[PDB]
Amino acid sequence: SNPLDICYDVLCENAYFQKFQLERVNLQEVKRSTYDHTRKCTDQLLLLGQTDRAVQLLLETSADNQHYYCDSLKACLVTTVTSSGPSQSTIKLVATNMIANGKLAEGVQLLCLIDKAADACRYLQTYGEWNRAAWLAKVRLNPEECADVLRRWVDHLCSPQVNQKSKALLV
Amino acid sequence: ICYDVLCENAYFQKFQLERVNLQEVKRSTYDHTRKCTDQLLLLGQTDRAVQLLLETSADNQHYYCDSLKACLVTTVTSSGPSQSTIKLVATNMIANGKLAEGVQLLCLIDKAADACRYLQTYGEWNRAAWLAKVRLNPEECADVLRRWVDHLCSPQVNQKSKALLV
Repeated sequence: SNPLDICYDVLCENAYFQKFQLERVNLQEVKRSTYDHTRKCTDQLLLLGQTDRAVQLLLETSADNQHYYCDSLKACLVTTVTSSGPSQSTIKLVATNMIANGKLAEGVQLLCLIDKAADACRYLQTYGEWNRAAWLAKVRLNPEECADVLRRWVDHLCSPQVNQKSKALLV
Repeated sequence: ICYDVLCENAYFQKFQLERVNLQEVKRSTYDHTRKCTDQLLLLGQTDRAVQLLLETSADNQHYYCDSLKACLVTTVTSSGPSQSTIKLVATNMIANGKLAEGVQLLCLIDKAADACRYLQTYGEWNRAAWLAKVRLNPEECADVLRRWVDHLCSPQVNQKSKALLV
């Protein structure tokens, strides 16, 4: 296939980048130690598309932790929200409200979880987190919707307060 | 209405609906709102409970859980093949100490009878009888009421008159 080397990151193909992200998240999942790492691994897996191995990992919280109810509810919701056709307006409204109130990571995660990554990328770019939005657009999304996000990122990179024309040229 | 458990099912349901409406009219604090939401979700009025769930202030510590619960109540209204894991999770929560939270979920999904026996197993006879009177067709409530009559006939309860009435 002759793919570009991974030393260029966002300049590579979608599948080649996705394979490396899968390998990295597998490495992260292998060496979890405490509760402050399992949550982050679950959050990463919930945006990398792995839905089957995240529910099982969620159903492991101890009966004494204060977040057991939240994790159980999240696992059940993820199990039962696998349908994207009907009953998606209220979920989108809740995600938008959570994003507006300040909780951005949860709203973006939920939006990418249900049916939509482009809107989550747009909200991420609106709040100034361009790197995570670009990474999200590279991982998920068809090569027809990521083009607009990358063009917007290039236009942002051409601002006089950034002066990163070389990266814009590469993208 | 003089006899609580000796009346018809529709009459009892209408009276508890009238009671919960009056309890919802005069909400004052957040704990009363939580109790009213619990009662409405246990009674089956999910449509008016979702709206009442999406009213938590953006400063309370329970906003996230209440926002996640409102979507869950809306999405799992159907009972398909993806319900076994939900029942397993509810059974684990009940066996882990929290009974009301799991009984509520079991009633919400499709299973009033399972919640009724779990309530009877843990000694909540009055609440289980109320649950059986409110929901369930007049074919499974009979077994639940006979199981309560058997308890009422024990030599430790000595409430044989109430058992005769039931």
